[PDB]
Amino acid sequence: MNIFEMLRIDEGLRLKIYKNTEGYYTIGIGHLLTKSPSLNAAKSELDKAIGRNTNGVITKDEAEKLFNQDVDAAVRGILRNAKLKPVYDSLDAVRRAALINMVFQMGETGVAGFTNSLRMLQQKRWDEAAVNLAKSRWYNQTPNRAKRVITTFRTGTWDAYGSVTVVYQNGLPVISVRLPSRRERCQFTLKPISDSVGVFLRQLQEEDRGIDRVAIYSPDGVRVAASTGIDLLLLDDFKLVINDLTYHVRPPK
Repeated sequence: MNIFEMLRIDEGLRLKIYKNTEGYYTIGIGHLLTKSPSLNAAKSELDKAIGRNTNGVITKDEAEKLFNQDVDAAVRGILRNAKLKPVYDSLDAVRRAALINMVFQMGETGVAGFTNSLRMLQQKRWDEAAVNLAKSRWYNQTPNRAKRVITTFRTGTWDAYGSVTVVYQNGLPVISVRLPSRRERCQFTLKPISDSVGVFLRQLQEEDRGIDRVAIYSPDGVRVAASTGIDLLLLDDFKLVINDLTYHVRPPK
């Protein structure tokens, strides 16, 4: 796990302008366009960002370029800020990623305003920082996101950011999945010649009653039909969305 994978889990991929949970126009991998309720303002910002007339639609490659630019802008925002830089410098790699995640989401200025939480992080008062961060407007607005980021600060581990992997055993694909109701993964063995996407998704839901939504998408963000054979699915990478989280899956061969 690293900052790039972490943010992709949090943000997913959308190639057309959409409204985020706060009602604001967004595209790509969490690229906020504007807080104004004007779709034409969103498109104008997008066209500047991409360098062409997009009409509200971009390619995966354009989304990824924008994402890399936004991660770089977040890190630069930290390093140039007198309140964020010494906190960042003091933190281990995992907690640094949590701070970058915050800055990516809410901007340099918003995060620099968390004076007390920043002091607590600087002083390695992790439980206190976690308690204090949860009292914020940020947490109130996007609590599932903020819980994951707070867990990362509290523990200095990737406990909130799991992974989905595929390994062949006895000639069959075994898919290990982070489910929302348990910390340790569960493994699913599938029959490629007869099981479908929909079969797999139904097994996930049978396993964890805390799953409210599950779906599979192509690497370009296009929904994969339930009838699709697992053999066909495993010919390429895919995304497995479980509740609010988007996991990238890389099958071997």
